[PDB]
Amino acid sequence: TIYHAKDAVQATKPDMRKPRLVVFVVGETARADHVSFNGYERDTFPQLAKIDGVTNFSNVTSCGTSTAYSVPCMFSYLGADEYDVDTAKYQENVLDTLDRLGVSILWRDNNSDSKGVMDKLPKAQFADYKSATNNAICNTNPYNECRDVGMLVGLDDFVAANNGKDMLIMLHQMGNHGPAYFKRYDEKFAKFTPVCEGNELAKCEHQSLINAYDNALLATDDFIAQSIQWLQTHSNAYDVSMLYVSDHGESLGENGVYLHGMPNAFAPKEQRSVPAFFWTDKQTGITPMATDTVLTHDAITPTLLKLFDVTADKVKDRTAFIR
Repeated sequence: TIYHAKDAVQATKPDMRKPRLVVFVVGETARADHVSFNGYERDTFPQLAKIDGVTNFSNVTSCGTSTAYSVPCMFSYLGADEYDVDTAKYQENVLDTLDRLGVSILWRDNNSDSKGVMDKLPKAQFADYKSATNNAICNTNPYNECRDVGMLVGLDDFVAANNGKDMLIMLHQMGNHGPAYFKRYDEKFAKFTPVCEGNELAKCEHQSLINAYDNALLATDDFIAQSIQWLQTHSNAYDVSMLYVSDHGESLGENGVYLHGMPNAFAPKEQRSVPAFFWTDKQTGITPMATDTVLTHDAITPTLLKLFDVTADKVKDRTAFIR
């Protein structure tokens, strides 16, 4: 494995200050321009809007347009202009660094898998939440599809087993994954009707396609809010923060393009303009950058290092989501 941060050091330890507990929601297929906070005409994030201390970032560009390309890039040290999807899984990434420095790393996945990111770490630190063998929240819809909120169940058991350590929990969302947006949310989120079903996206009425997409964002709004609420139940003993970034956006019929994964060279705006949210408890001393900072997926790795008081020369100058 090719290293990049063997110099990384943790400036303060959880035995000499409050331990730190962070949830990083790795979002899926969410577009920046369908976020209420970014000027969308629909209130797609009602529950997040009621939580104080949430920063919305209005100018975030993803590293790529697919899950397989963007997810490794989000945890990489190389940045988007130097990232190589084909050698990514042999590079030291930010989670390798934090685990080495003693931060407890957990990856729960309701999407696919970590696309190589967790591969160097013990397998017990990755959990498949697409199956009812782990996910207790699957029988809430006619499809029996397991839901992102199920990834929150039993996180206290993980906290208990890591009592007093710093902890970083990745929750990899099913989110807005298509083509079957109508399957991605339970009935209580079916606010926008009528809804496109079936996989022939270009054949649906355009408004019905958007309606299904926006309904899935409502379910993601709920999941993120529930994630912050769960963190709040540990705010006494832990410095708690939540970072959300989507892996890429989605085309919804613009110029006849649907889904995503188009090469960066011809990729439409809509596939790379992603939402990002950051929440932290006022106790932590973490300060967000301005909501309108020009940001990319390159900001993720310095953000996670700063959240755990880790410095690494490779990303010393890099802009993060936080100061």
